[PDB]
Amino acid sequence: MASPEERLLDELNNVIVSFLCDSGSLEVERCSGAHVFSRGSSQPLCTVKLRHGQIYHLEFVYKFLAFKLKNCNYPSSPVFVISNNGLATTLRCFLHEPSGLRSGQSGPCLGLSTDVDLPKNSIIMLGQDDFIKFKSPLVFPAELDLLKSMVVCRAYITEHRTTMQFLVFQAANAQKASRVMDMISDMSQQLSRS
Amino acid sequence: DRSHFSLRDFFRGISANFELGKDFLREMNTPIHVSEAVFLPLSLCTLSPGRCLRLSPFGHSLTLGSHCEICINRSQVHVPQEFSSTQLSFFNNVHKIIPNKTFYVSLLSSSPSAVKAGLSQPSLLYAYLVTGHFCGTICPIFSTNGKGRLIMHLLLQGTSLHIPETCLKLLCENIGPTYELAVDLVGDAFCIKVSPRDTVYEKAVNVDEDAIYEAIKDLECGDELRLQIINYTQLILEN
Ligand SMILES: [Zn+2]
Repeated sequence: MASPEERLLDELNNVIVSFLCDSGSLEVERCSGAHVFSRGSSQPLCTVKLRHGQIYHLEFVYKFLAFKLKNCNYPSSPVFVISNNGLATTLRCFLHEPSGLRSGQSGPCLGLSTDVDLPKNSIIMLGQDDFIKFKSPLVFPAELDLLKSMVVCRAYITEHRTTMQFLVFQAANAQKASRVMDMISDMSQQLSRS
Repeated sequence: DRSHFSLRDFFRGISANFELGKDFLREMNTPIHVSEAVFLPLSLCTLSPGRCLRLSPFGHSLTLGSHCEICINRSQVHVPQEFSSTQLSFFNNVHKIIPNKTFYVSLLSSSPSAVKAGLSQPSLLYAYLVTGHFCGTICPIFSTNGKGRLIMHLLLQGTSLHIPETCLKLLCENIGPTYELAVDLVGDAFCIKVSPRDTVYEKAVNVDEDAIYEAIKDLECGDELRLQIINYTQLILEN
C-alpha cells in the first residue's frame, strides 16, 4: 500500500493522464520511485511524449497538481520541463525544481513566449507564476484567472525544426461556461471539508 | 452564495468527478489571438514557423494554420508533392520547358549574359514552382544587382492573396537560408523577392550551358506578357 506516498503518486499520474490531452493516445512513462519526493529530484512523476499538432492543457494540469499537493501539506510547488533530446520532445513533471540549474546546465532555461524555437539539447522551464506573467499583457485584468483564460501548449514538430507554440484559450459561450461552473460549485458545496 | 468560488472549490468539485473538469476543458475551445496584423515590407525568413498570410489591398494580416478558414475548408491534406529537395525538384522539372515558359521568357528577355547566372542558381526555379503550385500563375522578373548574382521578383496575380502555411514552410526551410525571401507589392500586385544573402553564401552549381540555350529557341513572347514584363522591369528600375 504505502498509501501516504504511493497513493498520492498514483492519483497525480491519473490526473495527468486524464486531463493533459483531451484526445488521442498519450505516450506517458510513469515513474515507480520514492526519489520523486526527495529534495533535489532528478526523476519525474511522469514523462509525456509530445506529438505534432496535439493540444496539451498545461495550466489546468499544473494548477490541479498544485492544489492536490497543498492539500497534502507538501511545501514545494511543481515544475514542468519541456525539452528536446534530439529524438523527441518530452514534458517532464518534477514536483520540485530539479538540480539542472541556469548555470550552464544544457541549453538555457528558455522562458515563455508566443513561439519558442526548441532546438536539440534545449529546454523550457515552467514554474509557479509563469502562466500569470505570460497571460498578463494578453488579457484584461478580470480575465487573468484560469477560470476564464487557460494556457495551453501546441507542438509544431517538423523534421527540419521543432517549435512550441503557447496559446491562451477562452470560452466562447460564456453562459454555458457559467452553467458548468455552477455544476462544479454545487459539487464542491455538497462534499465535506475537514 | 455564488461568490467565494475559490480555485480550491473548483478543483475539489472536479476531484469528485473528473468529467466536470473535462466539461470545463471542452468549453474553453477558442484561442484568444490567432490573427496578427502585419505591415509591408516583411522579411519572410525572420518569421514565426507556422503562419498563413492573408494579404489584401486594405489590410495585410497573418494568421495560424490551425485556425485559417480557407486552409481548413479546402482539403487540409490537399496534394502533398515531393518538392522536398531543392536539387531534386530542380532536375525534376527543368524538363518541363513547355510549362514554366514565363520564367525562361523573362531570363531570356534580359539576355545580359547573366542568363548563365540565372541557370547557376537552381533555387530560383524552386521558388517559382512552389509559388505557382499553391498560389497560382506567377509573372517572373529578373534584375541585376551590383552583385553578379541576379535578384528575382516573382509577382503574384491577385487582389486578395492567401499564402498558405505549407508554401511558406517549403520556401523558408529549403531555400530560405541560402536566399533572402521577402514580400512587398509593386503597383499592380504583390511580389516575393528572392535575393542572394549579400555575398556571404553562394552554394550549389551545375552547367548545362548551351544545351538549354539551343533549347529555348527564343519562344514567342505573348504581348500580354510582353507588356507586363516591360512595365514591371521599368517600375523595378524606378525603385
Ligand atoms: Zn491559410
